[PDB]
Amino acid sequence: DEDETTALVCDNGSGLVKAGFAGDDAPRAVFPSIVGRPRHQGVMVGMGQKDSYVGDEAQSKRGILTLKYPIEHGIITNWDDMEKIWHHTFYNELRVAPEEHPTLLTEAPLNPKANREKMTQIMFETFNVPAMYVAIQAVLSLYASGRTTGIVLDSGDGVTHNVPIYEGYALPHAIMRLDLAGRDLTDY
Amino acid sequence: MQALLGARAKESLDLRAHLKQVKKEDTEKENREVGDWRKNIDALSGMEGRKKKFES
Repeated sequence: DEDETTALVCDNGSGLVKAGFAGDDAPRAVFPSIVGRPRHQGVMVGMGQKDSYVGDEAQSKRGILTLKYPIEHGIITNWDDMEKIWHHTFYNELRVAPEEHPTLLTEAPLNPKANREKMTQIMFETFNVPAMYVAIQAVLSLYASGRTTGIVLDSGDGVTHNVPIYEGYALPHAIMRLDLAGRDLTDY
Repeated sequence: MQALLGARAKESLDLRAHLKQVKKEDTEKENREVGDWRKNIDALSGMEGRKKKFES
């Protein structure tokens, strides 16, 4: 539904997925990083009912669903559910088919390599995106905040990476990764 | 008997005066680099809102 072949941006956290197009100041829509599945035996015939629900569908029908998060502490392990979320996100609600738009994804610098590799593989092989770029949260946070220099303490849902940047340069020896995030605060 | 002390004290003064006059002539002839500059500031008092950049 867009009138320009801008890049797409999709911030796939362990909590929620914020997505929209590049050049804007906000995601156009926010979806949970969830694929839901029924935990009950169907009783009635001709009720429709999906084998799995995606994003906002998973929360909307959650009364009888178990809701799973494909991403654990920032890393995707269930790529199949990620593909479902992305297809819904890009084609049904954001109305941007990746085939016609380059796509940028986000991740902690110490997020294990499989995350950036699998996300890149899926956008190129199941979505046919013309181009890809996996960006680092510390970089992204300083740009959003109007800084080139500072400490990015991302107290997000998954893992906190705590990464210092000076004059645009990484200072990797000073990174303190902490296994504490919003999901644990909720559990407490 | 005093002719030489006069001449010797004078030779010392003429040389010292020469050497000092040479460094004084340049000291007095040009003096801008030996001074200072305003070194002003920005303040941004006209910053009534956000900028056109995606970063603002």
